[PDB]
Amino acid sequence: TLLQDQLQSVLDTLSEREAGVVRLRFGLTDGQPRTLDEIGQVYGVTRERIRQIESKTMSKLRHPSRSQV
Amino acid sequence: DWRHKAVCRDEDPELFFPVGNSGPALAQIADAKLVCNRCPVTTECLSWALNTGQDSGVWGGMSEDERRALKR
Ligand code: SF4
Repeated sequence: TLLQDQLQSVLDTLSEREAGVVRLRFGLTDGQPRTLDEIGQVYGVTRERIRQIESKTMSKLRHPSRSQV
Repeated sequence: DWRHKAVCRDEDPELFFPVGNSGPALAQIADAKLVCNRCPVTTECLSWALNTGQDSGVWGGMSEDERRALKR
C-alpha cells in the first residue's frame, strides 16, 4: 500500500531509537502494539518523549508533500 | 480537496521538517517557505495545520515555532 511505502520512508528520516519507538507503538514490525510503559522500558524513554516522537511522526505522515490523495 | 494542488508534492518532503542542530534552521525554514509562497492552497494548508494541531514542520508558509506562538 502507498501508506506502507510512505510510512517506511518517514521512518527512514528518524533516528534508530525514534523509529523503534514508532514501530513498537503502532505494532508495525510484529503486529503487536506495545503499551507506553513497555516502550519506555525497551528504549529508556519517557511517556512524554514517546508522545513527541509520535506527534512528529504523525505530522510527517500527514504533511501534504507525502499526501495520498 | 486542496491537497491535490499542493506544490510540495514535487519536493523532498524532509524540506518541510528542518531539525534545529544547535540552533534555528533559518535557511531551511526559508527554503520551505519559498515553496509555500508559490503554492495556491497556502491558506487552506495553514488552516488545516492549525485546526488539527500539527505541531512539527512547516505548513502553510509558517514554521512550527510560529504556529505554536499563535496558539498560546
Ligand atoms: S502551503 Fe506549503 S506545506 Fe502547504 S501544501 Fe502548499 S507548499 Fe505544501
